[PDB]
Amino acid sequence: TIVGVKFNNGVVIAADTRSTQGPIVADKNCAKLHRISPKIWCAGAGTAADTEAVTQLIGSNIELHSLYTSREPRVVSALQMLKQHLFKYQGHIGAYLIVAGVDPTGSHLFSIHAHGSTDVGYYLSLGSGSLAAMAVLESHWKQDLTKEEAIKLASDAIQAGIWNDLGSGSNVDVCVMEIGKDAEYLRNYLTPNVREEKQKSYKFPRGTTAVLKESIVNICD
Amino acid sequence: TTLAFRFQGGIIVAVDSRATAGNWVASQTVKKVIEINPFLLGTMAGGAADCQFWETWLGSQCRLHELREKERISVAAASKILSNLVYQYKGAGLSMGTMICGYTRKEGPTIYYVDSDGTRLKGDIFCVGSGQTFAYGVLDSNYKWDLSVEDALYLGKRSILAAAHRDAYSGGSVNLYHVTEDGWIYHGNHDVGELFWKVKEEEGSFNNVIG
Amino acid sequence: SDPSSINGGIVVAMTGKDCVAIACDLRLGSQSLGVSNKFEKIFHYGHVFLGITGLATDVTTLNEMFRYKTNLYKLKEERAIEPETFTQLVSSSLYERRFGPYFVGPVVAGINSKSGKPFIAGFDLIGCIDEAKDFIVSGTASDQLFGMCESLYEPNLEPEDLFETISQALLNAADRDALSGWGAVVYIIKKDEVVKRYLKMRQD
Amino acid sequence: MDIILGIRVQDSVILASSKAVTRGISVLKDSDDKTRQLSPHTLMSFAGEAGDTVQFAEYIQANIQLYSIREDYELSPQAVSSFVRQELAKSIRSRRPYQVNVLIGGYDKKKNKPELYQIDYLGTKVELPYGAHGYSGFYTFSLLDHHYRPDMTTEEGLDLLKLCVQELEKRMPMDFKGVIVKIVDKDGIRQVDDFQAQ
Amino acid sequence: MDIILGIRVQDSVILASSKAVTRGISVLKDSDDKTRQLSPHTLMSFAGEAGDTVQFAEYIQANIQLYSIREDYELSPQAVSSFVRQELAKSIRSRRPYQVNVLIGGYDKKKNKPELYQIDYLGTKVELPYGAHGYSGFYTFSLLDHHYRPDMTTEEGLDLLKLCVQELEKRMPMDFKGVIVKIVDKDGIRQVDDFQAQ
Amino acid sequence: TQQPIVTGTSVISMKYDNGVIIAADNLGSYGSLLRFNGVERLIPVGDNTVVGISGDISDMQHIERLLKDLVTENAYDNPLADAEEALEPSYIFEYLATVMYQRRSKMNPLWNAIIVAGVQSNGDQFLRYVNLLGVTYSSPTLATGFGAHMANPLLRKVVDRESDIPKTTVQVAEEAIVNAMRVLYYRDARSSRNFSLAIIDKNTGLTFKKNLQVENMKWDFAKDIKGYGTQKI
Amino acid sequence: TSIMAVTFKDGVILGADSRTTTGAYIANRVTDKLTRVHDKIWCCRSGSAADTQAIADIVQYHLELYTSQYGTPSTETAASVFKELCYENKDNLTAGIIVAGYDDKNKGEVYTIPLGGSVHKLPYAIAGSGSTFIYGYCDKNFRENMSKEETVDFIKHSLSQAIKWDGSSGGVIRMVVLTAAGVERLIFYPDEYEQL
Amino acid sequence: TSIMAVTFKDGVILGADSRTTTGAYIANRVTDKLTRVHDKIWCCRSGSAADTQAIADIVQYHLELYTSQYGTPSTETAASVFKELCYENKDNLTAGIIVAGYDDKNKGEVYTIPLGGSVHKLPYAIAGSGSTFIYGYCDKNFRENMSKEETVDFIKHSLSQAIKWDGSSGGVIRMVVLTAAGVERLIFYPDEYEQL
Amino acid sequence: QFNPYGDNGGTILGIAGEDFAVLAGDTRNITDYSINSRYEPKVFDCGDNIVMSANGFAADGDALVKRFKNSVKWYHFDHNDKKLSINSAARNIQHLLYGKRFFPYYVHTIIAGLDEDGKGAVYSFDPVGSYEREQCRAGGAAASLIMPFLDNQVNFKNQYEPGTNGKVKKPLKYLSVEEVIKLVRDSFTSATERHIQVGDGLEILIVTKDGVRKEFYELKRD
Ligand SMILES: *C(=O)[C@H]1NC[C@@](C)(O)[C@](O)([C@H](CC2CCCCC2)NC(=O)[C@H](Cc2ccc(OC)cc2)NC(=O)[C@H](CCO)NC(=O)CN2CCOCC2)O[C@@H]1C
Ligand SMILES: *C(=O)[C@H]1NC[C@@](C)(O)[C@](O)([C@H](CC2CCCCC2)NC(=O)[C@H](Cc2ccc(OC)cc2)NC(=O)[C@H](CCO)NC(=O)CN2CCOCC2)O[C@@H]1C
Ligand SMILES: [Cl-]
Ligand SMILES: [Cl-]
Ligand SMILES: [Cl-]
Ligand SMILES: [Mg+2]
Ligand SMILES: [Mg+2]
Ligand SMILES: [Mg+2]
Ligand SMILES: [Mg+2]
Ligand SMILES: [Mg+2]
Repeated sequence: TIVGVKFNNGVVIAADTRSTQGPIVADKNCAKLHRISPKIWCAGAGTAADTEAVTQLIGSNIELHSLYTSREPRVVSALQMLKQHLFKYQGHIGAYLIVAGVDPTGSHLFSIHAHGSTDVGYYLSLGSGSLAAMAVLESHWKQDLTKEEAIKLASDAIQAGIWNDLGSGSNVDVCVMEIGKDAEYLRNYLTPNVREEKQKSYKFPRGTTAVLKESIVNICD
Repeated sequence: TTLAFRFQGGIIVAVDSRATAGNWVASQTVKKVIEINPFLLGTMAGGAADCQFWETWLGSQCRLHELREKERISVAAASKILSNLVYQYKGAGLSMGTMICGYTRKEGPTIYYVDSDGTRLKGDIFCVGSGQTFAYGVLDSNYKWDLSVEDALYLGKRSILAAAHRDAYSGGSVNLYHVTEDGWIYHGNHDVGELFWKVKEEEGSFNNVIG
Repeated sequence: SDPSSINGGIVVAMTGKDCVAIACDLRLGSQSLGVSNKFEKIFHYGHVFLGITGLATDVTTLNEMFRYKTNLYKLKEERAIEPETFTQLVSSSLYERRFGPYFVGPVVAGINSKSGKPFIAGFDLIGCIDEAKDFIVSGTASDQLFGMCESLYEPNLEPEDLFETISQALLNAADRDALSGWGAVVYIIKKDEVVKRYLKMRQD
Repeated sequence: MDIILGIRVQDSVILASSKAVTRGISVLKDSDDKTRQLSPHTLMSFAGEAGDTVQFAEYIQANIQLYSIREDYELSPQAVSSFVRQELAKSIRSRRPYQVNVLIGGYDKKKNKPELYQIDYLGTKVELPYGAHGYSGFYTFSLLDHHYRPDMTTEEGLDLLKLCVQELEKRMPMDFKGVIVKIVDKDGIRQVDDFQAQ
Repeated sequence: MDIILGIRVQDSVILASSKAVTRGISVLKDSDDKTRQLSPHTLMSFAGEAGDTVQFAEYIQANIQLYSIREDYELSPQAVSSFVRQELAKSIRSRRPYQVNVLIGGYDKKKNKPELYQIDYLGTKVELPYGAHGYSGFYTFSLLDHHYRPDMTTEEGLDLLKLCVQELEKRMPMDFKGVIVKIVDKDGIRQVDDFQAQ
Repeated sequence: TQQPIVTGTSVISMKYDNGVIIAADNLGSYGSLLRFNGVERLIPVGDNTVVGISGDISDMQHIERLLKDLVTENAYDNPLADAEEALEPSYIFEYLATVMYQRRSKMNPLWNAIIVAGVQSNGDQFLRYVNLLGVTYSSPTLATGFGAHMANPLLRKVVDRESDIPKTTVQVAEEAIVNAMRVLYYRDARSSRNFSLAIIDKNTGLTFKKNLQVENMKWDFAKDIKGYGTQKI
Repeated sequence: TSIMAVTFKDGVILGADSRTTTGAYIANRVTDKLTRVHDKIWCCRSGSAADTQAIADIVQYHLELYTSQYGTPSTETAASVFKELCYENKDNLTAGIIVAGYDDKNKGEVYTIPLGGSVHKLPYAIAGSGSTFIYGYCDKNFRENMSKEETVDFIKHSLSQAIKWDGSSGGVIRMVVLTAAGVERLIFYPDEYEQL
Repeated sequence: TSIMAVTFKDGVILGADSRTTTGAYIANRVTDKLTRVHDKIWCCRSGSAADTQAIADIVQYHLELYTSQYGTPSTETAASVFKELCYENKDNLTAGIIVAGYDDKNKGEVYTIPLGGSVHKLPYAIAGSGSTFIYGYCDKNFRENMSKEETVDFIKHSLSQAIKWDGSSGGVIRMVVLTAAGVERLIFYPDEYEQL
Repeated sequence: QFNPYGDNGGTILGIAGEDFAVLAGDTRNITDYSINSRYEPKVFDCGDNIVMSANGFAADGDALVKRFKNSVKWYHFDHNDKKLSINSAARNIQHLLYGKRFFPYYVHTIIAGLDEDGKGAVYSFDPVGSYEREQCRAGGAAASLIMPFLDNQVNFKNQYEPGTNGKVKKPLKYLSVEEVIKLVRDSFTSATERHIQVGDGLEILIVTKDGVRKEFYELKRD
């Protein structure tokens, strides 16, 4: 569950921290918020390997382009490079991204689909928890939000996903990108799913396991 | 894995105790032998529900015969009741391979292979289930008519152990049965976990394992 | 049909107090037929340990590939590769074969020689990194291992205690999977020494 | 399918391979040698798809014989098996893979020890005391799990094969027209011409 | 599949039927009698689907034995074969047909002549000097097209079967574990217990 | 086996301190075509039960006829048909639940998702769901099709668990339902602006509201959106 | 989707709804389907959003490179580039595009490119899933050489009907007016066009 | 097929085209799609000709037997019988039927029964393949309590547009006027309706 | 084409004590990625000191439980109010399930109670009626996660006496009701973490000679 919300002086993206293999939770706290450039951040849904690979590739090419032109990276550049790559592979790279950031031309918020279609909005959501999040955004969003209001709305939208979507769960990651200042990445901004203390310790009495053969392994060459 | 073989000292019946749901191990403690009457045994392989239901049902039809004819049902007749029922359901998707092993004064020791295809065969040696080929390998290379009740019991136990090892869809424990003129005698449950190491040491076999 | 279910096998890795553990079963089968009871799924390149489950030909191929790449790394860098760096090499190596992948479930375990920090990681067949502080699981009995690890595990276990925990997690998970077991080996990894132990388990 | 058995004893590797070649409902030949000598102390038996089976064997034989002349040296059984595995591991992801399963029996003159390698068409290699390909394994592995010892003489090893062949002749559906048996030891490769009734 | 041969000579019909019952990769039995006596001078051999094969044979046997007691008279081989054909011709258009092929060998005590009928699962009957079902025919008919005479003795007829079995043992892929041979003549039905090496 | 033709979208509902609210739009969709606009999908049964139906409208009209018969048949030889032996929400639900499961079990389903909202004779709030599979469940908030994805998340912010029901008023509960209907009109392509809303209170009884419209819609921000990325005008 | 372009006395007007759907979910309710490929050459996109965007982006590139070399391209030239991409890649594209531009000599022109990749020059053109419902209305109500006020009304009435019947259509009615005067952006909100 | 029924001040008017097609071949260019089930209860048939004929024949039987026993059936009663056949046999029928009748108490009434077998009572109803093109036109031009002359014009203009765009529609425009006065048959030839 | 079956997720757990038995199950009902209910009871008191849970397809689960509850009612009517023994209930359910062998109830069903000797009993069933009496069993979505844990912590599998060189196995003992409830709550907190279809609430039914008691515990709601 990933969302992006524009406020009057920048843009904020938020995401949950659940990685799934089918019905099994693989990672209870994986970071879905990726850095394309210092002030351009990306939230990824769909094929996990694809969202990570495509973000690192365009991030690498954006850096090289930034050094070449001696200019700050632009969001429209990251957008154009992602859409042209995803389109070339006819959706076989299953990456669904909300790309947001600030650059010389101001603050920007876009969504990119696997087939290479782009949308522009003041509020967006993607993933299995898209509809749970979008319901909250369509209820509470107004024009001219403050930084604290936008973080609250974005955070509330991810919580909607965590509770009401089985695909989403655990914690809320947030990244704030304000026109004036450095982008602040808030890893585990909320942790509302802490595991209660176990009823028992399952520490085994030493010698419980039957061993056949023992040997020291050689690490040094 | 189930086998039943005929020798000088009667019939040996040995089975594993594993239930599977694909690659999932459902149970390690399961019964694949139905004691129909004191001189009639039924082994179970294939669909769990199919085997349990129709062999429990066979037990009912066998009791009904002795109430009617004031006599114990013959192995041939008992096997053919299950055979004819299974054949009624042919093509429906019933999955069961079974051995009907018993002793009557008429027939002597008798084994009947019956499967869900409708095949009914009399014979001295049978191995049924996913691990039948493994059980056959050990059994065929050591079988004589003139084995001691002690030795025949072992070869049966050992033949299931072999299959329990190699076949992924067999194991848990070995359930042994001996069939004389006095009826079936249960010769205990042998957990493959402990039996493997006991046999390996005492016999010197399973030289493909580390330990 | 499913290349991840032909041969069978499992790998599990756990972190303790200034130590890591990685364990695996020894079974190599062809569907129902068990073939080898000596097929180890854990390899090491210096102090970095890699466990690989899935299609056996790809397990062997990737072992030979990562030995090849780590040998060249060591000659150029003039130092042993670190777990964090090796994790990235495995990830980029697997995603290179995105549209024709190796049918594997790799698991990296080791201690960063400089920071002394215990490190484990897991991957999908196309190389998505799963970096967990507690434990990683892989193979045909991954559901089972997830259940055992989630219950048995507690943080900051001493090497001698962590051994008992990972051993019981593996053994009990393996005995609920048809395609796993046939013997097991556990690696207890510390900064200075590494102990390798073969477990006595069920041979069915 | 075709029967491919291999057994490693004290001082030798014994390979037993079926003599039958069948297309449709006809047995075209009953004296087929399903093996190629790769080097004087390494032998490879093979079974699988009709054309691929021999084409692959002769291709491997050609490469090992070339290496032997270039280096004036015999590759270790381990080294030969590693080369073969990689060729199959390439093949499996090619346009049309070689559908061939092989046993490699070799005497390592350096270690003075017999070695048996089992490799399937995917490139799945493993070293075994005894090996089989196809449906043979389903009956022979439990037999050998029972009767096998590592200190057995070549004579004891042949008796143990005779026992495996008898079981396959009893319980296998198809007539594989007996086996050709070959011993690989320190003195190289010889064929047991008297296995029709040993 | 299973081997079902029938041969009609001067004064007898000889039926040769394979002893092998195979399911999957295993041979479950090597002494199966694939024939039922319908009447003292009529014998029916059968092969096909696992369950249908015996169920059909015993069903026909039951009906002929019932007729024999009701009329206190033995139906002619011709009459029995006509009954069997009609049962199969009904079966083929039923919900689940009997997939069974039969040979009917009978001595007609009225005409004092042996008679061999070949009927497939469709209900295709034909009277022949010699007959086979499944893949057996592909080798035995041409062999029998060359070596058969109508004036042959029962002894000459057994020698001609021995020649058919030898050919099937040479060129057929599956091990059918030999044949059970039964002679139908004026004195009824007897089994040749010594065909393992005649 | 069948396929739905003319279809109704989401039915949303929740329970508050004294009763239950249920709502559904007045649309009959023919695939992508918004064909019929005068369609009532809230069926009142007596004065203590409202049955909200989504899915195939032909099957809905059948269920509507079954309910009018249930009322008629209950009145037969029943002098307490308007008192102690009147139809209960739980009676009406279990009947529909029985039919739905029988039809799925004959491989000829009624292509519907149904919510039976009402108040029992003892004043207890009744709210339970049943669909073409015969699957049944109760929750403080229930919604069919699209409502399950967007309405439930919003309605669960007002009543997350059972203990929250006595704390929720009719004003708060209705306001939440009316808001959820607007959110569905924004994002559901098979939805309508015109909807019906029914309140069954254990004091004020049954209040059936017709010809309601989604109001207070935010569209003004649309003028500022131009192109799909790089366009500036 | 409901899209149309109408030639009138002073030039041409492009109109579109603002609804993008993935199944029955409205993924974007404020989509801009009116895309610029040159100062006074715009196009209406319908079909695969990915395909129509990829095409429009390539056309804008081609006309920018055309302008650099040979000056302002004709509306016909723009339509020819759209055609060439659509026709030659017909197997891998699901795109229906209306091209509309204002030339000082040719006044207002409308070209429509359906799925096949054929080109059709028309006084006015309608396209998208919602167009099926307004063939009747548009044929009966369209006159040549209408005023700006009249043409805006014709498109506003036409698209309101398309939106009313088509579930795949809705949101706001965006328009883009192309005359000698320049480029004018118009928007009409549901609370207005619904009650026509 | 293009079919519609319109209620007006004096009663109801049924209208239909006359084209039956098997693929692209016009099997019958003078089809009568306006079918009598009672003196002043008529239906418009759309979908499978075989299915709609079989249904109409059965309904006419049911209403003739109804009349024999209980006198003149209501337009609603006729629609209920059509519904019952269509709904209960939905798996084996491809029939879309508009039922229109004149009652002396209820005046003119229109019921439409789409594929599913649902019933919808409307002031006017449109159906058949050609109806998709005139949803826009019909919604904008329909007023309640029109005159006979006005209603004939509305149907004539509506069906002419449906015929113009739909290939599956064409031939003559048949109408059937249902008032207290009686039953009037109207026909309009291409040479008239095409040039509207 | 219409699909008669669905999956409502959830997980159930049965453990047999020396003189008691527990049947526990999560109270979450789901469809695909949506939550239907956070509290929808799944484990039922069927009378005669028998608790039953048919987990999988909720419709087929409710149908089976309903038919068995009815089966108990008619056992009383037809056999002079005789108590239905747990073994007799098990065999009765086999016939209920196998009755629909060719259109099965898509459920894994567990019953818990006391045998005729007063000892705790757990019977588990496959969808078509196959059943075995067991010491413990987990069924449903997270069965594959919990069963290995039970094998280890209830039956002490792969556990040995320290320093006996893995020769002497751990004494096989009976757990107390307090010790069993601990294992159940740890099994479900663990299952909730790693399975998306498990959570919201845990409801445990305990059967002793005194009757059926119910305990409820909150689970994670993500
Ligand atoms: C909010 O809506 C979150 N909902 C969860 C989910 C799954 O939709 C996801 O998109 C999440 C994205 C993150 C996860 C953590 C790493 C960064 C990306 N995606 C997954 O967890 C993803 C689900 C998924 C799997 C497979 C397919 O198509 C086959 C689609 C979605 N998981 C994976 O891809 C796993 C690795 C995760 O550990 N890998 C596979 O399933 C391997 N298959 C890949 C395709 O080739 C066949 C094998 O987060 C959203 C935002
Ligand atoms: C020796 O060769 C053993 N090999 C192991 C095994 C498992 O294959 C089996 O046949 C064993 C037989 C006993 C019978 C007596 C009760 C215990 C089991 N079979 C199974 O355990 C059986 C496997 C199986 C499943 C399905 C089919 O046909 C589709 C054939 C065999 N397992 C089951 O029946 C499981 C029970 C665990 O839940 N149930 C299902 O798979 C559920 N489906 C059954 C089919 O209908 C749909 C529902 O023992 C031999 C002797
Ligand atoms: Cl479109
Ligand atoms: Cl017609
Ligand atoms: Cl039509
Ligand atoms: Mg096993
Ligand atoms: Mg196992
Ligand atoms: Mg291999
Ligand atoms: Mg026309
Ligand atoms: Mg969640």
